[PDB]
Amino acid sequence: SKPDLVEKLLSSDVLGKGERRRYERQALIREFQRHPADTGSPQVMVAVWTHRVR
Amino acid sequence: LEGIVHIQNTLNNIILTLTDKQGLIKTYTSAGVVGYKGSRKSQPVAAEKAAEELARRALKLGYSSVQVRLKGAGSNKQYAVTSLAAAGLTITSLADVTP
Amino acid sequence: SDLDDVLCRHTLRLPKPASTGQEAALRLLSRFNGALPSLRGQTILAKVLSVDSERVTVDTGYNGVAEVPRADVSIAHVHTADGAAPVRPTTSDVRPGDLLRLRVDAPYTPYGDMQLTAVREESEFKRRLAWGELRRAMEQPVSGRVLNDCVGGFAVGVAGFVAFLPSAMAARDTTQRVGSLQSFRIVAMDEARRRITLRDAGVAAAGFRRVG
Amino acid sequence: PLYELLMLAKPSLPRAEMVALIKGLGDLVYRNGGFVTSLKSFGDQHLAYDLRRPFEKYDRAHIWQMDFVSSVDAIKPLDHGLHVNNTVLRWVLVKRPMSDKSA
Amino acid sequence: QLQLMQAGAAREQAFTQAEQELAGRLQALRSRLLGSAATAL
Amino acid sequence: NNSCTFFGSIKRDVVNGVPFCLLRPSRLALDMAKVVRNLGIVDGFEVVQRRSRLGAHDFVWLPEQQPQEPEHLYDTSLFRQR
Amino acid sequence: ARAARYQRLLEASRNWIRQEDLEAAINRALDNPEPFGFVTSLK
Amino acid sequence: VAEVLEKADYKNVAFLTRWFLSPAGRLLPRRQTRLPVAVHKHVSRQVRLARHMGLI
RNA sequence: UGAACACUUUAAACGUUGGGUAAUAUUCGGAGGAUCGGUCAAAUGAGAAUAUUCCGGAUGGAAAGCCGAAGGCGAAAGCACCAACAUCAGAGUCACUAAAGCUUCAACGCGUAAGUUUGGGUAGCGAACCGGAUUAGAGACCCGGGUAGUCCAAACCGUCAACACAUUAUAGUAAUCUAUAACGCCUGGUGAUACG
Repeated sequence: SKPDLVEKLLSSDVLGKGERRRYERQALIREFQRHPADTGSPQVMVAVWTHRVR
Repeated sequence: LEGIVHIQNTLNNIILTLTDKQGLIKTYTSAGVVGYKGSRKSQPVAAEKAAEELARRALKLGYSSVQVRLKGAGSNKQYAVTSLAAAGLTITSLADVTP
Repeated sequence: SDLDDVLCRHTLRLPKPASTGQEAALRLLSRFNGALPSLRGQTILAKVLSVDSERVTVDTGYNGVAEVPRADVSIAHVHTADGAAPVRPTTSDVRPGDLLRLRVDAPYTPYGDMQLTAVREESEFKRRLAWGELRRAMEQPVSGRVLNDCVGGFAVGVAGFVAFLPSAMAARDTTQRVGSLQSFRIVAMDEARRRITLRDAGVAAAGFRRVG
Repeated sequence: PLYELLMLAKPSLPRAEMVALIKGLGDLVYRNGGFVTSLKSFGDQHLAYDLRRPFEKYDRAHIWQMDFVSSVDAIKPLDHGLHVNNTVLRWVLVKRPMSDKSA
Repeated sequence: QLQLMQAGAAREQAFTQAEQELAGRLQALRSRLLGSAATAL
Repeated sequence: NNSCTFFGSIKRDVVNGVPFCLLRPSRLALDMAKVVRNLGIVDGFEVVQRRSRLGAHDFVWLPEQQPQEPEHLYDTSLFRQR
Repeated sequence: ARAARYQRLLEASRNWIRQEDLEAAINRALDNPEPFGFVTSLK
Repeated sequence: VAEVLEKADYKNVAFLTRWFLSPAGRLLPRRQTRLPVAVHKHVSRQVRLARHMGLI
């Protein structure tokens, strides 16, 4: 029961949607990259900006 | 008898108040009450005359003692409290009540 | 110990906003000595040059010549290098040529000099004494005069400082002998609030835990 | 995000319904997938200043704290929960970090 | 303490070793200061 | 732009009495600094780096171990903010 | 470090109380009032 | 004096009545604390919350 | 250089929702029987129906009184009840990116406060309208009540010692020390108002 409480703590359900959208923002950075952890190529830039404007 | 006093001094006018322990107020005494107006009201003698009057009134009231609660930052107010101590009508209490 | 100190100086010489070349002998000869790394309040060995009736001429080596009133100067500050106060027939015959123990209050005045006064502030002697003895509780009693009583203890004027002994570390007979001098023991002080805690030396130091 | 609530309570009622009031707030935060960390009161403290300009309730008021982890959606029901009941006067809800460094 | 730092150890262990290896002059100095204290008072 | 920046900084510190002239380097600034050191307009130059914001380990300019005179931009744009 | 947060949240999830015994936790917390005259510490 | 834990976020009466609250229902300003000014401003915020709170 | 990520650190940054307040004038009953208001000084009035006050109650919204300062955040105007939502921003560390950078002709937005259209009602603030005063007339300064507006929500206006009077940016050690990149503006004074 207490581990179920820990996994309901560590979920993204509980967070403020600033932090929820930031976690799915590094999900998007894992999607759009050409690469393992590229965070500054211009595709990463426009992916962040397009999602952000949505 | 037992009385409560509120003293307010403004540059134009100075006030010492004679009131009941309940705080219901029998009277308030002012430089204006002694009839001084404007600068004379500003003057120390006007507060002193009201203070002499308040002591005479407190005796007529039969309240030998009235607590005095001070109010205001004014100089004239200070003369008035002294005049009463010199006067000897005895305060039930002497204190500053300014809010 | 020499080479490691030199390489420590050179390693901290890196990460500066200039290239800073031809300035490391500066720090080497600084590190042997030439200035002590914290100055305000630190006592020195100073050299007396001449003594007048009032103002004594004492070396600084740091802004020239120091000036101290002689009525503060005793033979106690005459730091002999052997461990004894010097055998002199009088008590203020500070002959020029001795090493003197004086404190720099500031390194520079408005008026061209430093202060550099061991004031013989006996209260500051008790300040350094009792602060060091607060440290030295982990590693002899102090006299005080009891003056008046109030709630929780007795008022003790200890060596120019007025304290207040609590009820738990107080002796019983200090109630019935108010006014006389007797020795006490320091416990602690609170410098942010100016409260000084003492005990009677006959009252045993049962462990007050260091609430911090 | 864990939320402390140093909220007020009516001073001297028999405790048969203030405990039920906290049961209601516990039911409200019980929903929405979160729960209280600790419910620590302070017994009772007389207040510093009077409140309730209508009906003049007075000081000597009671104190309760909730400390609950909640997603942000539950706050509006909690706003109703603290707003509809006239047995409570003030409520302060503060965010606290994930180090669980609560009051 | 610093030459124990560049020797490789961390700061607090160096502070402890400096407490062991120079305390003798500290009790000599505190004896000297208590002597000056009895001299002044 | 780099020529005017070089000669502007020369004009700067001559009329301001600063005897050190410090530029954002390029191919031009390096080469023509070697020119004016060769003709003796100045007495010398070195690449320097604002060493306070060097990292835990960036590359750092060792003057002794490096040969004395750089001659290209890429050796002088390897590091950070020279 | 995420494992360490996992560890100290799993081992400190008893005082983090459970949904089923709300009522008994209320009755086991109302029994003793809590100090307020000086400052409360952490928890 | 500047022990952060129990003073940084904590609104209870003891620390503030010791070193932060003026006697006449008012507060102790910046000059009478000798503390880091941003941290002082945030605990002054905490105290000034606590002058809105039912305590003080 | 410019920008996005992970940490460290920032508060009067921004809009919305709920709650509070020293304090405010009006009012419901009671104490108390002639002063209050106010100014260098004088003058309509509150008041013989009860004034300043004082008790305790209601009202309803302004503004956030101390903190708090040659302090901060801002692009600027500006921004000073909390709590929460909320969207940023800015700085430092550590990593990505390899000119996407600079300026703004044109266009376009922000824009303190007044002013107008719409809806009401309103603690205090303070143009008219009447009343009195230094003086010969007094229309002002000052005493005296006080309406639109200041308050709210939506729109229009966009101009100003809106100043670092210090264009913006880069490069040097917070510039008015000054090389450059794009700019904007001036060309003796009085004469910028009238047309379009």
